[PDB]
Amino acid sequence: LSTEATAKIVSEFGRDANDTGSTEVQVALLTAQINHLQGHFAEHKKDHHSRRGLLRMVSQRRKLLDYLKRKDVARYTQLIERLGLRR
Amino acid sequence: FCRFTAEGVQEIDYKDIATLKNYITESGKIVPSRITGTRAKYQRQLARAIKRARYLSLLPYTDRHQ
Amino acid sequence: RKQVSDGVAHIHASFNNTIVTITDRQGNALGWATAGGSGFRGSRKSTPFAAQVAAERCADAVKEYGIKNLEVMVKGPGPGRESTIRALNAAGFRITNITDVTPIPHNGCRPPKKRR
Amino acid sequence: MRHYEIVFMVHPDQSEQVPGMIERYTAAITGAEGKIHRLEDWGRRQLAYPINKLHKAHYVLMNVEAPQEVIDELETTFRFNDAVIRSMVMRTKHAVTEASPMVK
Amino acid sequence: IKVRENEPFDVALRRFKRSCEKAGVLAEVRRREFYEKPTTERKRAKASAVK
RNA sequence: GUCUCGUAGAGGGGGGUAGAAUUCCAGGUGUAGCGGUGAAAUGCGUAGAGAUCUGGAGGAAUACCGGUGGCGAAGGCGGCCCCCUGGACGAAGACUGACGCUCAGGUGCGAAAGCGUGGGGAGCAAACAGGAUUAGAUACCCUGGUAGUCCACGCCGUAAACGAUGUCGACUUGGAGGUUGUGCCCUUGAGGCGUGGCUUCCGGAGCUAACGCGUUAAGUCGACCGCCUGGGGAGUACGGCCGCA
RNA sequence: GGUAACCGUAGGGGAACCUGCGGUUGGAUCACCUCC
Repeated sequence: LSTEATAKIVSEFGRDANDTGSTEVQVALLTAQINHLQGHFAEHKKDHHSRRGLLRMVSQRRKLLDYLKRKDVARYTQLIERLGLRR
Repeated sequence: FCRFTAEGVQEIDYKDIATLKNYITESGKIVPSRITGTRAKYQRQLARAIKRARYLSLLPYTDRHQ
Repeated sequence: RKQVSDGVAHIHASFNNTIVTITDRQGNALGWATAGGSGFRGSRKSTPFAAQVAAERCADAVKEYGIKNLEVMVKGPGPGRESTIRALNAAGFRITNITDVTPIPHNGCRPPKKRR
Repeated sequence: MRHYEIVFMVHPDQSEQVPGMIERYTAAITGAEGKIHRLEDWGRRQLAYPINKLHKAHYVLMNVEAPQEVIDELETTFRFNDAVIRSMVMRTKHAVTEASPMVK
Repeated sequence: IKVRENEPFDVALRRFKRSCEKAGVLAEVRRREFYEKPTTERKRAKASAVK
């Protein structure tokens, strides 16, 4: 995204501006990149090199969610419903 | 012998003519690196500048043109 | 007829033939000669002697216009064709500058292959 | 908003309103708060090789920090109007301002 | 190179294409093909370094 | 793994734009040949060619820089500029707290050639037509020239797709160079001490049948996956799946 | 600062193979007394 977008997004899910490393803020950042970038491939059919990065980010988000699933279901469910993630 | 590493320039410019005219042969071809001894990155930026100035018709393609 | 006195000339230097043309600066062709315009054929034409005799043969066509100074461009990679201009110099034409133009395509149309 | 470098080229007989071009273009850039760092007029100049059977034409340079929409509006204006023969647009890493060697 | 020189006539001066131009042009270009099998061509240029 | 600041780069798309050159068209000059081979011939030629000049239309790849340089998981990527965007590395500092490695099935990408529908067509060019020549042989050689090569939306999923070396870790003397970051010193102008990535070449211990590899292993170990069991028949027959073929 | 061969594929044809497009270096062959 951009520096101001990241600075405003870290506070909505993390801690006093110094954490920026928690699972919640991580998944927030990845999901922001995915939601922004989906409009790129809606027009650029032929690109296949950034698709690898897209799939890597999706896999990282999936891995983080599966870790949170075992870690604490309460924050897992809170995060998914407030972010709009199907599962 | 090199000039850019001696003078410590961070970014080499394309608008000025004096520096990059020295690094062209008489026929408009860019001089190879190993002839002049300039470092590789600065040679690359040189070539970038040659194309950039050559687009603006500040420096000729080759001496065939009148 | 019409006096030039500072004429220009073009020579073609292909592997197989040589063409010499004298120009009145602005494109205008007044006289020309070729290595094949004297019955030459085969290996007798490849050597630059054919080019030299063609060059001297152009003279009897050029001298009607009274040209003293001459300008020339050479085009073609043919072996031994650089000696042609010496013939025009010996013919009495005052050469002052010999330029060269070889058309180099900037890796454009693909070149065909010769015989194996 | 980011830095940009722009030059363009003007037909000789059409040089009489080049101040008009500078006025209109600068007004366009400042119309969206865009900031101009430098303007240079190099006057009539000879060309290395001819463009449109022309051996000379007029030169103008500027260095601005301005948003994308105004950069596109400029570039569309240059491509639409035939009074300019050539154009150039660049990005720069910082707001360079010191004296250009071209006039040194 | 525009060959304009002083008063002396026919001082040759055509010889110096060695430094200005790669001698292979118009033989590797505009006819036949080249640039294939490059590595063996480059390697021999330095394999002879010895002391 | 995440964040702050930066660096390099033919990483991938979309759109413009510039010069060089092969064609074709229009108009001047000018004459008898041009072209191609060892000769040649077919072929172009004066209701006006090539050669030269001016102008114009259209297509493809971007000379020079350009390198045993760079990027990418691989295939592969090279004029310049704008827009979108994937990945790598350096400096300190902070944060999450085992979130990891591999991967049967599965999904995606995958040079060129080849199909399906529609465009474009300069050059090149399988098949094919003509001439010629050796050698019973055509083929090689030379004129023309169709698919194709280019662009749109899909199939095909094959190569000596090779570094003939699967991915991920930790541990074991040296030497030379390249490319790209960065600390210490008054920098006593391009210079000195040190630390990181990625790369090319010698060579010790060790290993291998040998050639050789040798901190980027084919050395000493561990985790997982794929594959092999004499040569030909044969990556072939019959089936299943995939494919319009 | 000599030469080739093997791949993938498409068109043509048998002592035997050609070209069009892309790729790789694994760029070279032999070791035959009785007589034909």
